[PDB]
Amino acid sequence: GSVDFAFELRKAQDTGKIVMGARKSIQYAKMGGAKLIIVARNARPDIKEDIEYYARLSGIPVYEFEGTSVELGTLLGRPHTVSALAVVDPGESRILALGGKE
Repeated sequence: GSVDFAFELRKAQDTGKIVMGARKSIQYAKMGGAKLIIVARNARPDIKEDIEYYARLSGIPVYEFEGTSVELGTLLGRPHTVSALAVVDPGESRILALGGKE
């Protein structure tokens, strides 16, 4: 009960729509309209700079995951080191609060 990233993220997965991967997420940044896009801090700069820029120009709010892709994969349930995840539809989740306020 303290704007828990994990709770909101799994809740978004349950009562929303979350894209998990890296290249797939870039496509949403390029020409999509995802409410929030999250990228792991320990993700490859090629991936991060590409997504962060593409999303930013599209006006898609990016959030930096406080961890590595391995931890991210473990949290969501992707046993392939998920580099980036797109919170396209958060739903009940207010995870966008972390990546949608400045």
